Amino acid sequence: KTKEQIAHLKASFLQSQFPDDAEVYRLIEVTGLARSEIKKWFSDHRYRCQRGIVHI
Amino acid sequence: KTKEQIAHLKASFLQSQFPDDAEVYRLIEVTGLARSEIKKWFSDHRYRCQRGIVHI
Repeated sequence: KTKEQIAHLKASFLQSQFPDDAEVYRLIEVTGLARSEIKKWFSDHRYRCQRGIVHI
Repeated sequence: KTKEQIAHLKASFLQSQFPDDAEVYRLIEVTGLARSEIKKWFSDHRYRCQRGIVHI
């Protein structure tokens, strides 16, 4: 697989790890968590997800 | 943090790791990879992601 097509797969795979603020709002109203609470969670899970992908 | 809250965050985070076949269509026409080749890549990267999240 070329670097290009791998770039497209990651882009697509990672979309929902960077929620837009409509999605963050949606999360606030279903979770009751603070915006920054939600943000910290996502950032942390991205870090762990990527460390999973890189190690394997 | 409750199990309910974590469920909403997880459901959101994992969204784009299960591309619907409009998304996969978009990937075919942007990567030239087969439907099955795209599915195997995602599944593999779902596994690596979750192991990262589970073990870190």
